[PDB]
Amino acid sequence: NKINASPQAMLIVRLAAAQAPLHWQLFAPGEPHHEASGRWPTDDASPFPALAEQYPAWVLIPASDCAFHSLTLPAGLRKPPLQVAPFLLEEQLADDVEATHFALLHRQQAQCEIVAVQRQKMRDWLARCESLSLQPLALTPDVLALPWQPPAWSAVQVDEQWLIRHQPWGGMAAENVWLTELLQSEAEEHVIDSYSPPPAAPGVWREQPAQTLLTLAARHPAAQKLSLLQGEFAVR
Amino acid sequence: NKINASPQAMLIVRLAAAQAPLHWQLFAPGEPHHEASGRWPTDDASPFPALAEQYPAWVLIPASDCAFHSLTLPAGLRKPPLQVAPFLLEEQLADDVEATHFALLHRQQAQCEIVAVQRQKMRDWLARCESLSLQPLALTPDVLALPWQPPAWSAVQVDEQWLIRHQPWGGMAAENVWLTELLQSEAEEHVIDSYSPPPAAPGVWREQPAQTLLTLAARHPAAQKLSLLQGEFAVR
Repeated sequence: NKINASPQAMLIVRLAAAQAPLHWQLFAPGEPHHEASGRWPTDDASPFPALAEQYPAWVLIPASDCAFHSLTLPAGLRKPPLQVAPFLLEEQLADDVEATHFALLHRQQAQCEIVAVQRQKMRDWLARCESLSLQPLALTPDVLALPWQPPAWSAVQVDEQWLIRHQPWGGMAAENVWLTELLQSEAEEHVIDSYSPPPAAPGVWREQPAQTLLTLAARHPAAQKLSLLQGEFAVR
Repeated sequence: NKINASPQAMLIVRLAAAQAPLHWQLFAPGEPHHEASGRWPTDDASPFPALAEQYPAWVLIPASDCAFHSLTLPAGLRKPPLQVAPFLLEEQLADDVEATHFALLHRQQAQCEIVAVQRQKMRDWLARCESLSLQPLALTPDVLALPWQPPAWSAVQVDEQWLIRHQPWGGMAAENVWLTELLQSEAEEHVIDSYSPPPAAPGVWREQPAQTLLTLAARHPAAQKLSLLQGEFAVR
């Protein structure tokens, strides 16, 4: 009965610091530049500016700039999750509540999973998109584009930094040297499917045939549903 | 293991003739105007123009303006489905191939399901969206927003016209008087789940608790994946 609609062609882009060139890759099965990839800016005569005018963009941002939280909606309280979040999560925010953007990832009755990020970061990422003529269809924490095949976790490297997907609605970002501390600051050891060569770290690392983050994202379009484009950032 | 991401808030709009006011409804669970609806233009002091600036839009267009076709990609031919479509389907088009827009809905190896529509209609619908500040996230034939719960078909009325979803990748649009002919121009009789009061027509019509088209669409966000925003219409 599944419709199994044919996947949407798109330009997948990962943004991080404004100072660094972004990563991009085209997902357009059957089309001439399918799987083309690159960086921007660059001195190469890149097709990126043309692709930005021809395809919608799925934008990934760094999980290191996000915070993932669970919360319980108080019994009898009829306020929506994103109004409850700033009040309940205030003690877990580095920034003032007014300086923080919240997005809802999942809800099961009273239990909500959210992502918090600085409003200024949202503004700067979206300004960069506009300056590049990128039309974002979703804005997703990068770690949430990784496969979720529990009970194993997933991992990949992007610019030496490890992205580790350890739960359905969150993940971690770590420098190679933190893994021992992070993976053993955690309660127990785990099994990790690694899409980059495994590091010497705690846990059972299973080396998968290597794939880049943007390739993993292209194979996981459902992850587009996990998006920070909510509330004041719902639409340009 | 399912992520079951929380559904995206959006403005659902159905466009038809430029001369007719569109239908709109807000899908924004927990927010103040959730399920608000109306027409545009109107002399009511409608929230529509503000909603268009605050939420992305899912735009539905009439199935009566679309044609749904199956095709088989020739063996050994490496051309993409949307390049093969105009050549194979030429004899089934009312308009010249050059005047026709094609979109891919589904592919299973050599078998493809497409939708064909006049390029001018696409231009006019998208121009109307731009004039109204609607930012379309998808553009879907209305009949494809109906439930697909086989082996039964689905049906609902919109402005007296019946929309009947009879296959996973297509549907029909009919005036009340054509149903006898259409439902008995068909091979056999069928079971039809009707979200409007059933008409006196062939088949077994099962009256469901009544729902409007836009309400049915709001409950079926997966249908956003069935979209005419491909090729030259992939992005504004």
